Amino acid sequence: LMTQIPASLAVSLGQRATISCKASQSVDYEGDSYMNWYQQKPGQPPKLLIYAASNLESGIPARFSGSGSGTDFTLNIHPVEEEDAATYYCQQSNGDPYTFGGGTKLDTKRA
Amino acid sequence: SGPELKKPGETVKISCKASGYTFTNYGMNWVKQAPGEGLKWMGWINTSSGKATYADDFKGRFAFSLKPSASTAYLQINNLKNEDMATYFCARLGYRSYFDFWGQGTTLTVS
Repeated sequence: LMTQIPASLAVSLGQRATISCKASQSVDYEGDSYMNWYQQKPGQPPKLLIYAASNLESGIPARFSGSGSGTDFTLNIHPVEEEDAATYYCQQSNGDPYTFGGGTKLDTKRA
Repeated sequence: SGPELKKPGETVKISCKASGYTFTNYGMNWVKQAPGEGLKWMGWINTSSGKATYADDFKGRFAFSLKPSASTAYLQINNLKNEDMATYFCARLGYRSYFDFWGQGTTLTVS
């Protein structure tokens, strides 16, 4: 399963942010780690950002990077831009059932 | 499609039309999102043998299936409970960890 912390994440534009997940069972299968990260912008369906822990999907800006070992994986946004707000979700694919993290809402700190 | 309002215990069959591509070469997943924004895995199936697997949550009530010719994925919800209320997505599976696209939703409401 999965645990995502933090729940809310106030961040200023330009800031860096880090969202992490811990799986209750390992998500490594055949030498790969089935861990992905989704962004659900408000009012839309979710979309893929990184898969297999660190692979940036085509279309995703270098923004975003993923990493992690054993049971803890982290998504990092170097420079937060306006379009990046919404709820992020981690999800693992190692074992069945497939499971998603509870979500981390990123809100843009503004004046 | 196939969503809408249903009284507790009802029956409902959700569909999912795929395109761009051949429906039998990649797998598919029914995932829902409840009104409080939580995401849940509903069912996973191999599109070729027609054999699905499910969490306990819907075990024995939901039945996933497909048509590799007509390019259709199905979810046959039975004995609906109030907690099945949510947006339902499908999503084309890519590689072995994630999903390529692609559903825009379809709100089922049990009350």
